Amino acid sequence: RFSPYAFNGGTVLAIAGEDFSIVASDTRLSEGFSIHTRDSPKCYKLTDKTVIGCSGFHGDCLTLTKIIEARLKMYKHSNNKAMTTGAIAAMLSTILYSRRFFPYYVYNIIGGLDEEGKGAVYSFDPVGSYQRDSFKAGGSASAMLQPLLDNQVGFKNMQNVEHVPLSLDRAMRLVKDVFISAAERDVYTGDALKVCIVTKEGIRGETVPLRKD
Amino acid sequence: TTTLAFKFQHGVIVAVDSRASAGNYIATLKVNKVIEINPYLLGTMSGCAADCLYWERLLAKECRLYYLRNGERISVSAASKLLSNMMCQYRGMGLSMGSMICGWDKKGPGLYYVDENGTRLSGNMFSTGSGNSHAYGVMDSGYRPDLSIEEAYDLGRRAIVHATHRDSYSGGVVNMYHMKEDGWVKVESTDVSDLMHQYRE
Amino acid sequence: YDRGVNTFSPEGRLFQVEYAIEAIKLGSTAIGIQTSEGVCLAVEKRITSPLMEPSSIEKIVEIDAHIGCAMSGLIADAKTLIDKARVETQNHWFTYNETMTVESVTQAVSNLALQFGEEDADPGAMSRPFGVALLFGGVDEKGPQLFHMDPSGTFVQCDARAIGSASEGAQSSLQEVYHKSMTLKEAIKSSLIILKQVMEEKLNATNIELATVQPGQNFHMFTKEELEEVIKDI
Amino acid sequence: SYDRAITVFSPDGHLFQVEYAQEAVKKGSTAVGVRGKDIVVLGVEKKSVAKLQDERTVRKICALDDNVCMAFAGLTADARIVINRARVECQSHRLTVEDPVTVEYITRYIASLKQRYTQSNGRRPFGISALIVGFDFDGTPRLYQTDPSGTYHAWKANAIGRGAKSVREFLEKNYTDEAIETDDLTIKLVIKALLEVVQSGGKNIELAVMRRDQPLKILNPEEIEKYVAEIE
Amino acid sequence: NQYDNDVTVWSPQGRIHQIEYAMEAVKQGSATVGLKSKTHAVLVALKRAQSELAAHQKKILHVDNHIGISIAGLTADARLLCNFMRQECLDSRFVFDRPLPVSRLVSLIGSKTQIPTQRYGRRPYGVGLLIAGYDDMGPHIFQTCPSANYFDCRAMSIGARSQSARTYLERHMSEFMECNLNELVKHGLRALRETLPAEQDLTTKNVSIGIVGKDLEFTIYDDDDVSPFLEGLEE
Amino acid sequence: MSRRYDSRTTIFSPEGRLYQVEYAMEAIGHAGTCLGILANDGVLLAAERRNIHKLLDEVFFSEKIYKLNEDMACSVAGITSDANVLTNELRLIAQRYLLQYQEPIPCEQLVTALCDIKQAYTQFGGKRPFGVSLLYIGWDKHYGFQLYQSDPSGNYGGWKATCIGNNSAAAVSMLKQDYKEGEMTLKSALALAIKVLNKTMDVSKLSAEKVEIATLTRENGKTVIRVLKQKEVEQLIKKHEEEEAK
Amino acid sequence: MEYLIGIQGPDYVLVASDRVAASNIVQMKDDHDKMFKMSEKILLLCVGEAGDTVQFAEYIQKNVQLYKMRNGYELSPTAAANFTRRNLADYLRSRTPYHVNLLLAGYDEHEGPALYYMDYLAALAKAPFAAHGYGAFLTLSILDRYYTPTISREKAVELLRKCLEELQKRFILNLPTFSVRIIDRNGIHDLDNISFPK
Amino acid sequence: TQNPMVTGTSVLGLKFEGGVVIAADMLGSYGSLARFRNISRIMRVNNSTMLGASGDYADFQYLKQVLGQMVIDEELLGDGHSYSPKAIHSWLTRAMYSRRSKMNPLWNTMVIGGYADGESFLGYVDMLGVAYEAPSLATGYGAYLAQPLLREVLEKQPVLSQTEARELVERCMRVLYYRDARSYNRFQIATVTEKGVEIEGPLSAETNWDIAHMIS
Amino acid sequence: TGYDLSASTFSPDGRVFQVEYAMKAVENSSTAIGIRCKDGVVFGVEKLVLSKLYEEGSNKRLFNVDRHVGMAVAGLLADARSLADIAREEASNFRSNFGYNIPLKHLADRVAMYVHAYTLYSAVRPFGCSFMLGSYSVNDGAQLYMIDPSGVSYGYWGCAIGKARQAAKTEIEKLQMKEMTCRDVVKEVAKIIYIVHDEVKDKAFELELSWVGEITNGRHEIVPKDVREEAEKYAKESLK
Repeated sequence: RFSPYAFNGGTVLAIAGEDFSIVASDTRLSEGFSIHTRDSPKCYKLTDKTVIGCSGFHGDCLTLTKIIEARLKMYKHSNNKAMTTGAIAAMLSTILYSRRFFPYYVYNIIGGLDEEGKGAVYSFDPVGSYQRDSFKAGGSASAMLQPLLDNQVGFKNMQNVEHVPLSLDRAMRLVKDVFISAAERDVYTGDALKVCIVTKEGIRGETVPLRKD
Repeated sequence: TTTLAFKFQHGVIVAVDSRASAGNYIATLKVNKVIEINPYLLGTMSGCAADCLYWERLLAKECRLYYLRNGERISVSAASKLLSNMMCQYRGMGLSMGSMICGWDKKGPGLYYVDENGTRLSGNMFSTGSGNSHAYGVMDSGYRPDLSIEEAYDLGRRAIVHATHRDSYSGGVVNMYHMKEDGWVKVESTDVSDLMHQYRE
Repeated sequence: YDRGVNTFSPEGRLFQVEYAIEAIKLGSTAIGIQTSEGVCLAVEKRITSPLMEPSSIEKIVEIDAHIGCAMSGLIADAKTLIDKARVETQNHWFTYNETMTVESVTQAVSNLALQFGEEDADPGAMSRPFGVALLFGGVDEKGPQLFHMDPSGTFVQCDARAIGSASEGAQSSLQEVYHKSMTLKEAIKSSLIILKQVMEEKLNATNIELATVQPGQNFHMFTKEELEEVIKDI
Repeated sequence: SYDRAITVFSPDGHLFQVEYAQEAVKKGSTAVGVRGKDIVVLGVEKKSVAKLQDERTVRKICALDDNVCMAFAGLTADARIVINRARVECQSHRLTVEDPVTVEYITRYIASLKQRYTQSNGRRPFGISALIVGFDFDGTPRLYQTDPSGTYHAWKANAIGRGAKSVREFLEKNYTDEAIETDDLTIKLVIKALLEVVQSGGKNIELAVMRRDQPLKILNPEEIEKYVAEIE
Repeated sequence: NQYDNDVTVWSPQGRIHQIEYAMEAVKQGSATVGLKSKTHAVLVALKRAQSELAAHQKKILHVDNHIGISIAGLTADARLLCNFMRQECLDSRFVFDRPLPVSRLVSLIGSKTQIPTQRYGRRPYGVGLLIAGYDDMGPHIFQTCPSANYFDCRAMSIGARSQSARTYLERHMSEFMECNLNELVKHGLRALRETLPAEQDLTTKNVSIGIVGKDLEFTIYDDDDVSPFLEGLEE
Repeated sequence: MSRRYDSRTTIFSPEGRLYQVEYAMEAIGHAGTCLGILANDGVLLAAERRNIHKLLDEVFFSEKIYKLNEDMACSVAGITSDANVLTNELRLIAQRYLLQYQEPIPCEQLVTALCDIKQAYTQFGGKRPFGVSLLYIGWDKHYGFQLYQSDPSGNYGGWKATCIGNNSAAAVSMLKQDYKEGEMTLKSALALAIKVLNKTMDVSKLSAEKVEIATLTRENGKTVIRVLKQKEVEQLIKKHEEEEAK
Repeated sequence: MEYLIGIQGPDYVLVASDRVAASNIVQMKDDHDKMFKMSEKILLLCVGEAGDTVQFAEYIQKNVQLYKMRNGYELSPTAAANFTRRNLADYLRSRTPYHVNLLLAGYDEHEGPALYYMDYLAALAKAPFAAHGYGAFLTLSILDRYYTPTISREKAVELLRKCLEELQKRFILNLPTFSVRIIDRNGIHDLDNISFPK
Repeated sequence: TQNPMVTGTSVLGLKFEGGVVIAADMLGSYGSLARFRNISRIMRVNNSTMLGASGDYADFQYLKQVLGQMVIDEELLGDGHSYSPKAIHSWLTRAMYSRRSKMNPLWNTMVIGGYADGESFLGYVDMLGVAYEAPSLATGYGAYLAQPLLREVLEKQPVLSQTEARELVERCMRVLYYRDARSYNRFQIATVTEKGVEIEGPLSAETNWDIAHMIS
Repeated sequence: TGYDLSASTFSPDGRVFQVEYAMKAVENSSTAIGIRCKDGVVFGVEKLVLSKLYEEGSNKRLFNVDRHVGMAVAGLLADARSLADIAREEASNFRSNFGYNIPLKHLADRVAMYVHAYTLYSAVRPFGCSFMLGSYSVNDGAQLYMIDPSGVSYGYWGCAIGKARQAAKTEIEKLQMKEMTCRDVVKEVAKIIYIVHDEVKDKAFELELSWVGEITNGRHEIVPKDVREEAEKYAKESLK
């Protein structure tokens, strides 16, 4: 018959530091065993302080992004100000939920800085539940990324070790290395990398090379 | 997903764990299941995480509209009925939510259980979630209405601690919310694994 | 009577809107004032008989925790807007999970002012414009704010306003006594000093009501026990 | 359907349809009421009794719920509607809120109907002024009045309908705290209040009382006659 | 006297009186002007004060990043058109993923404001507009009316006593093309003062502007941002 | 929509009395005179006939006396046209009651159900009201025999003895004097209704063709609605005519 | 499944029900009261799907209470039975089917005692005694053997205790405690709750 | 559309220096049959953009008719605005998606070529709404066959001329004729440049079958 | 006395006034002409400049309904832009339904019916826009059809709509346009307009012209720069 959803792969990783929030994703867009194109950035920009990733069916990633960017302007025109990171989460929770009967298949991870200037990451589900966390992942490689962060970021399973808040200098190498580890062992990840760092100054996009196979 | 509540002399106590997983893979860990609604009203979370989280927000919206219109500070009994009536018009469409509504009204320490299909039950003791059965055992172990405050929390801890230990879809940290006449107050948030090796000596 | 509701006068103004503002002159005097530390609201109850209970007449309603209100003119027409304003404030808190600013509240109620019409409408459309003028006080991240609304749908930011039976007599003396940084307690006195003279019946604790809102404290209406100390300092 | 503006403004700002609707109340059957301590009393005068009428079907003092009753003065064809619309709201409230209906809650809904029919396309304003009475939880008596415009107030004592002015002139003087101490004098105050609208008559006076949790009780012509026997 | 009360009733002279009376609604409100160079297009609107105590109405509204409007007419009635224009500009970026052409957006207003003039029982929108926008064909200034007839203009003035402001724009027309960002705005600011009597001057409070150009999105300067343009212009 | 052609039927008068309702009552004022009397046993309806000619067939039924339900009936005074619309509505109302509750409709419930239809036309819709005012008879399991009189405004009420139509004011003044509460019997009620009409008839001699009587009694747990044939009607007249002299 | 029962005496209608509210493998609420009071002398007993019982039976309780306020007199137990049917019947073919099982128990000044049976397809039946649930198979047999039209309320409660204590032996579900009420000319009257302290 | 009647076949395209070339078979295919052997599956859209599609052909003439009105209605105003191939691409992405969300999709796969403002736009949409832009595209089994032939050249030579382009297109169409069951020998090569869309006549491929002797 | 208040009423003499009043809306509108020749159809319009502030080309009265169909309107331009948009819906519905070029004879019918539907009711007003439709086809030839506020359609060799008619309709009769070629017609069209145009009330205008015929291969176009300049100068040389 007709199967409306297909899995296009993709991987999203967010880390909320004290002064910074990093949202990174790969470029590979692939349906089935074939690669359509090796540049398809998952990271999309909403406001200056907010970057949203979309991992899932690519047609919903394109539609949902145009719906969000449409309601950013509906808010900015009505309220004469940009949406806060917490407001984008609460809105997109109701946007994803209005599809409850015919859901969007996507994994949204919103990250950036809140009113306090601190890294705020909101990870969603296709049905629109959301909760704040220091680090989240998504997509096919989400299962590989999370255990690595529980150790380095969370200092779990280590007795009598000091807890130092993660530094951006360590965070850059931490995001790059988990993908170098994930792109190897995952077939849906590779061919390039795009890191969008959200600080108080602005968004800085950095591209990293990954295994091409 | 394990959740429980019980009422006694000094009022209600609510206890949940933090874990919510999808399949064999644990999605998140510290997720807070208990939903705050009013100062003196407290909801819970069971079933689909997005469904009960959404519809409980409407109840938080309707309780506000009631208090603004009438100014009568809605009782726990009516707030339980609003959440059921909203879930009854979408019946058959696949909404899965459990829930419990706790609070202190003019009548007393009311506690209710509102379900996906409209089941509305007052009562002394309730538990929901996948590990609900494991909670009733420890709660029925000699809980009495005459327990003091400290003796009551020790039961709330020891119920979830043994509930998540037996259940693989339940775990994380125990969130305990005491209830009083004025409003709820958070007793503690404590890791299960750290309480296990306590009770294990 | 020969002239639809949507007919323009030769002067370029809608009749029914021109007539609606003529109905504000018959209302009750309501005086709002804005202050950097909060907003004060006072209104005359207009008790028509000793047997009437003053506690049942509330002309100052709470739209939300951070937003007050006031009304003049027809009180009946006010309930349609107030019950609509409360829904829009909660719709915002529900969707975007934040308190709707006083600016967006007026844009919600002001959109319903010109919705009146006869043909090409629904069963929920109105045959006449509202005969009520509202004053929304409130506090948001932009500080205390006070707005004005008329039947024409024009919302106007304001430092202070006077509406009801006498706007002219109150607006004349209000612009004078209102100076810059003047705080709440000074504004309350200046509000009553204006209000006590512009009414007819003498000032009593139950004869009029008073409201206020602060950035760190929710919208509050002074009870009779608190008003008896305030009318003592008049 | 028929959508056209009936109620519209005027060069003086007055609503003709709402003012002419209140003119229907200005000739009613006079209805009065007072508030006691634990008791509350309603009364109405009927000049239309030819002794051929059935007094039970013409009673203008009705009951919206167990805890709330009401009267009206105006065009009786319009009262059946509001009442049948109010009684639907009382039961839909107990379905929404397991608690009974507050006296104020049902007075709002009666007022919200008289509003919508003022501004709706191709409608007519109601010609009835309803006087609502009941006991809220904790047992405090409450007396309200509505208006064809949709404006509801509260009252300790009140009168509506034809001759409502002269009745208030008696009520305002003779309503004190030393009064309404006993259930009889509260009833004796209503009958004395109707003396201004007495035609040299009063066998036609209808009364009703409410006390605590007990339901509405209408006095027969015999019970009222005993209260009339004491004057001087 | 019988021909006046209805929109769909013609006259012996073939003139619709209600559409004429809806034109009077534009003359009942604050004057606005705008003009375009080879690059920028700038709207300058005079915010009217109900009193010195009350604040000023907002005469300039965002529509899209590249498009903005200056409303002169019934205030709450212009928010019906602005809400329509914002939906049309979002539907253009949602469908074609391109900025909506300004000559198209004004044509949709001509279709929306035409219907109430045609049908009985409805009133024509009493709001005149100046739509400033930038597209591949260059900046545009479009005037509309209550009659639904829209124009294509180098510079216009609508509102109360707008004829004098139009006369000013005609004399300097030849210079409008080479003006930079600052000088272009000054042309419009000199137009407003001509509309008002000499007893009133231009202030940071009562004057709002907006600017759309090649590399610059439409932006509204409220008060403190209006001062740098106000300074340097002799009155 | 061309308001010019709109007469505004639903608006109030300056004195607060609906025009189309008052003018409907003057249409009923010249219509056929009907009356009713409630006795200890049975209730009757005496309807005068204003259409009489040698060429009229008299094919159907009592001609202005209808039957709403097994337990109830009605007469009509007013426009003969609009009565057929109401009757078809009353017959739907009683049968919708019987559909849900599976019991005969009580008289109080049926009357107040129709007057809601007479309100919708007077309150809104812009359409003209009904020029038909009705009498009602019937029996129910609760309040016993019932006699109700509505109007074009929907204002009804119970009555022991009433009258409607032409010379309805002069008839009621006669009932108030003669009618005794609880002392009336159907045999003494029929003799009463004839004496009332014979004074209010515009044509004397009281022919059996003009006035026709319909009585309602309950026997063996069943309501019996009978229209007296012209034989028995004339018998009651002659018995009343001998009591005027002998 | 939940359990209902009713018995019609000459002057009275004796109804009883189980107080258990159960979900999955556990009993949530043991004191849950399934007896819904439509009017003074009219009760109602509804079991079925957990959500459909309270949702539907509250739509009836309001229509019955509304009728008494409109006309000044309450419905008779006969009219209240045929009204609950048509509502439950009209649902069936619509998009919101109700699954319920009803017992309408009432007393009337004239018709006297009445007891009505109803299934989820809205087929109304008037029986001297009736029961619902899986416990209706183990019970109605006992009612067949000891019931008589002349039974007295002293015997009826004693007869009711014979039936309800046999759900504790054969019937698999717990059902520890049973609510019991009786209706007479003086209205509803509660009776001592049958309780078997396991 | 569950089993579209008269499916198309692979559509090759690849952007070269200052232009875009699109090759498509002329064969309509009903089931496994080759039924309509002369059809134009490459539509000219305005001057500067070029469309050709795959999948259901009945849905291609519907879009041929709609886009015809879209472009013609645009020319009727004469405003000087012409849809850029990115607008034609983003418009189809919505049409494909809105039909999808209604569970009544147009079964089709389209490749939009164009050259505007010195920027060559080659673009791809899909039934489900999946859309992107790539230097080389193919549909159906072209993505499994001629796609690694195009990528293998573009990795070594990212810059191709107009003469090298058509030569590589002729080779890739030659491989499809060999390796694709529903392909056919006659095909159109339509090359859009600044001079405008020019659709070359039906062409063919010189084939070397001489390996048939080696297998023997 | 009240008979003219709505389009639903006949005068006691039988005339519908609200339709006759909509025609006077055209009589005050500017003059536009159109002409047929052997090769094709040519349009001309007097587009009055109300102010120098208006951009050249604004308020364009020549609409393109379809590729092969031109349009010229005289009347209230607000209603004209509605007709031109509705005439496009008919040409596009034709292209969708019948899949080829809409014949001008049929396109001047559907449109003249829509213009007519507003003279019947009392809930609408008649259009105040009179307009002509020319077209050319190799299998048809030069065709010109005028439509008026009442919905009457006639074919013409040449016509004048708007203010000046009898003056312009006499000047066209003198020349014989049947055997002439379009390239020689364009020069005569501009010659007629300047002779017809006299400046008393109004001030200035912008001459607009259109090609449809053999030269354009059936596609309706505005006259190109050089030819429009070539044609306008000839009318100025022939002015005196």
